[PDB]
Amino acid sequence: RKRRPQVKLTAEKLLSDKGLPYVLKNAHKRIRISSKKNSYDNLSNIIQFYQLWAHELFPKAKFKDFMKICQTVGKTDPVLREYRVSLFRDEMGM
Amino acid sequence: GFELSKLLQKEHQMRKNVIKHTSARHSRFGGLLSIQTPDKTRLTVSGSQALVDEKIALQKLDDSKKWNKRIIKKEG
Amino acid sequence: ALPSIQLPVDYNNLFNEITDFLVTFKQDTLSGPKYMAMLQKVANRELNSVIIDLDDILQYQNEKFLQGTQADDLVSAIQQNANHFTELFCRAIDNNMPLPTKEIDYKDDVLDVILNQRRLRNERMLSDRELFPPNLTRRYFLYFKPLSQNAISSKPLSVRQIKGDFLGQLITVRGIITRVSDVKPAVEVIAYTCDQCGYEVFQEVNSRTFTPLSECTSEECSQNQTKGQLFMSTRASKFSAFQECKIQELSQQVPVGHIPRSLNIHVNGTLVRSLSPGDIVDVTGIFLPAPYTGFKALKAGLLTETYLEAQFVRQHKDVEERVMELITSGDVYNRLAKSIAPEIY
DNA sequence: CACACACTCTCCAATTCTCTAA
DNA sequence: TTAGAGAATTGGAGAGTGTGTTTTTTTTTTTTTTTTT
Ligand SMILES: [Zn+2]
Repeated sequence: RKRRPQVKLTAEKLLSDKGLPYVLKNAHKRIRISSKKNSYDNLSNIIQFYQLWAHELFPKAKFKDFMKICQTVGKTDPVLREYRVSLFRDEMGM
Repeated sequence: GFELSKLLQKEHQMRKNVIKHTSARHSRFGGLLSIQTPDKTRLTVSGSQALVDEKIALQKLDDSKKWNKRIIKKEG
Repeated sequence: ALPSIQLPVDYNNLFNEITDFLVTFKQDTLSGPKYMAMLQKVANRELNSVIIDLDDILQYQNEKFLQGTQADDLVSAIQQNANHFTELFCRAIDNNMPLPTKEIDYKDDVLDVILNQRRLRNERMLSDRELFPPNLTRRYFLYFKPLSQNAISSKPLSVRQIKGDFLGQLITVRGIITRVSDVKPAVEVIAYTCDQCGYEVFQEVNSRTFTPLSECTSEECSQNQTKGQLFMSTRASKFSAFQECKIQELSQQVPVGHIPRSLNIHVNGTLVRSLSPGDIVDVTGIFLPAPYTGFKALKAGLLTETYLEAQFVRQHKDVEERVMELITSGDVYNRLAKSIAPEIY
């Protein structure tokens, strides 16, 4: 009957288990900065982790595109706001 | 002529960077890379340049994506 | 359009007779089971083709009739329609093939890696807090060897005796091999890699031509609505050696005032390069139509061209001591000369 | 004939624009 | 001033229409001109 609805980023995907919680678990281990490298290699070490994780969550879209989409969703969704403030409230509590 | 020369040295430096990104053998030579990733799983990318340069491999893996987000753009 | 009919055949019976034959049968009358021992050579990679002697299946049916259990006339099925039984015997073999007993050096092969990564990806996906076409993994070629005289596969035919009524049957053909192709790879299973989803998909080919896939259909590509691109990889494809030959009837067989007619023989797999031009040979094979495909199929009409799939080949035609057996008779020069063309006096 | 490619037509929903009240 | 509800425009799915495709090509006879027979 219909055309298939478009797959699109939303908190029900972006908040889900391999998702922001996967970043909070793995990134502090996998992303390493030093003045012993040039700035361009440090930037590449940051960007690798997020590029592979963005490919795992939403393989449809390029990395710059995924960033523009995350900006619009974090600006609009109240549940995503509630999750982010909840993370900061934990660090303030400690 | 000095002004032309300086500009040709800048275009030469750009083409040197393009040559450093280009195939050292022909278009059909066909070498194929698999990238292991966390969750112990594979992607695949073509071309001899991607085998040696991890950064080029990931750039090529993004370049091939067939989606684009629609852009938005703008009297006598 | 598509009616249906009651044929006196049941491939569920005959599949059970075939698997019951393969596991049971031993030619112990030559004094473990013959085809099991053969399949061990296949599983150890010491062997690359399985020859099924139709003359054995008689001894199977004879033993079963002597035990009073009516085996379902299997030779009269596989002479009468041999083509379909190449599929049934491969299914019956794969269901019964023993695990290897010699080391293979497994990781030297590509498909052992590809299919393992495909296995593990399915487990790590399906944790979630056929698998692929079996022809891809058949490392062996099946062939039938016909009845010796002891029945239509026994009687060798001249090329003109092969009427259209023989299509699908196992036949034996007598003639000269008049010309032979160089050996080329035919595809059987084409492996593609999706660029974006990193997932392997297989097309199986059963015609003179095929159409490539191009657009990904892996679960994880279509579920993510990602328009993945498929690229063909010859490294993971399965090919078979293909060689086309032409056979002509012998001068003795041609009736008075006619011209020597010919057939195309297709030889596939390990049986390749067993034929050479100017051989007089009996080729036994499965007689078939080669259906035109695409636009030519429409305009050619019902007039099917035809070929023979080779199955087995019969050519029509001590050293270090025998030179002493000459020398020790003596006068070798004059006797060797007198032995050049002895019919000329 | 029929089955792929080339190319146009049409509808539907997805995204962004614009206005209102919290 | 932020943020959320309602209005308009664009993308592309997918349905629909239309077109081209087999394909060969040496062989064998008959002739007319050059030259090597
Ligand atoms: Zn894919």
